[PDB]
Amino acid sequence: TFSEILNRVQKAVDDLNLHSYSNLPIWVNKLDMEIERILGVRLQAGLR
Amino acid sequence: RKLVHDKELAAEDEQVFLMKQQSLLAKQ
Amino acid sequence: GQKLKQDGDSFRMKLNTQEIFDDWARKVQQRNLGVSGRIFTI
Repeated sequence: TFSEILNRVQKAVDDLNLHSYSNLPIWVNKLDMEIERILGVRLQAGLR
Repeated sequence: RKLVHDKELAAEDEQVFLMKQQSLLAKQ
Repeated sequence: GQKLKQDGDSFRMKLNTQEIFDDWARKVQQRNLGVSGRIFTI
């Protein structure tokens, strides 16, 4: 399910990168940090 | 030699661009 | 028909529209509108 939602945002960022917007490393770096934060708290509660 | 990351090209705010064009009109 | 001619004549001179046009043209001479300038204004 986690692989499904990351494949959804993978095809979403492919749709972003087809449309050629500015500042994609900054924005998808922030969002990769956000998914890393959410996966950290999910792994924390899962190890609990 | 990594991907040395580019500087974030920022959209200028409407107040700072309007004070810039206020300075441009006031210099005209 | 004396009274109809009198009252419709009074209503006819009430229905002259010359003063509205002359006050309108007076207002646009008092405005004196000019197009020209910088096409953005801040």
